[PDB]
Amino acid sequence: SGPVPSRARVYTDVNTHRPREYWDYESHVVEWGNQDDYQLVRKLGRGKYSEVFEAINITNNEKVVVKILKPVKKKKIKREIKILENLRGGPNIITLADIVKDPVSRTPALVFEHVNNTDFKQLYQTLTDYDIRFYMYEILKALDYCHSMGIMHRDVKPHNVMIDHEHRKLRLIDWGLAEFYHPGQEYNVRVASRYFKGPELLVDYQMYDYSLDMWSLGCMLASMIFRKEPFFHGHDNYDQLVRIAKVLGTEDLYDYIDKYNIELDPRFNDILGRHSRKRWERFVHSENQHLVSPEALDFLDKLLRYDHQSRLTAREAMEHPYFYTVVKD
Ligand SMILES: OC[C@H]1O[C@@H](n2cnc3c(Br)c(Br)c(Br)c(Br)c32)C[C@@H]1O
Repeated sequence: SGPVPSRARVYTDVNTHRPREYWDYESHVVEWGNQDDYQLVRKLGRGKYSEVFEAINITNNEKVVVKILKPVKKKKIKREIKILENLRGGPNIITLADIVKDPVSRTPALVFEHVNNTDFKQLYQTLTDYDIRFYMYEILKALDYCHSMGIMHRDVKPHNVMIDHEHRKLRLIDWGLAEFYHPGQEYNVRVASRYFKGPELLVDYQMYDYSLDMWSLGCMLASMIFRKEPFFHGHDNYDQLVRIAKVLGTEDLYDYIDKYNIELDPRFNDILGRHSRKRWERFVHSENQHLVSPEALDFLDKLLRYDHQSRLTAREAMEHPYFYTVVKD
């Protein structure tokens, strides 16, 4: 009785074979830099967990981004720091340049390399078929890297992908929701952002893995190739699942929860209905058809599975025919 357990089908045991220091972030000792090295220039915004600023590193006169954290648990901050340090230098992973103590907030301030980003809302409207494939491949490099390093991002979305379109450079940012994957571990389902939440989160299945990120990526791909951002545009977390079910169908949703011996919230009884699985072609029209190909639709179909175990891994995704036309570096 109770939920049937689940494991990642790749990188399952990466952390158990790393030194304890690698994943035991609660024991991490932070190496603090010199707070005087960074001059704040302008506020970029304020999120749930921090205030973000453009700044200058006065030791090299280079632009950097500074995130001054709102007060939060030392283990959560240590988790983000340890993950950033573990992944530093990896393909398309944002570089943590420094960590300093902000004397006003009395909290840590994380210092990142700057990316000359184009607002995704504006950028996505301009992406060609080739660009979408190219940047999707770049995101996959970052995801296969972090997964291979025992880490799931858990907040993949356009806002967390910074793109310098001029230099064709991409960085996956905002690792504050990321976690180490340990087989059999139950995780918080209150992660990711609504439109990018995987079915596992929406049905409260806690034993999830790297494959969560692949659902989120599929949501991004659908928004890009169909020019509809976000693709699954739910009004709340319940409606989010209904919107998904209107596309993937309710019978396969029941197959998913039945496999894992999960029950839907009874509040779905009055809102879920009965829906057939749709063919992806229904979302194609004259305004997005130039971004769609049989390869794109098959790739999307293989990312957006209810069953997290059935989704392409990041490495499998990079083997897909969709990327045959992308020039390899
Ligand atoms: O949000 C205002 C702009 O500044 C960029 N920006 C926002 N949050 C950012 C964060 Br958080 C990081 Br780390 C980096 Br690097 C950049 Br660049 C960020 C995106 C926008 O182009």
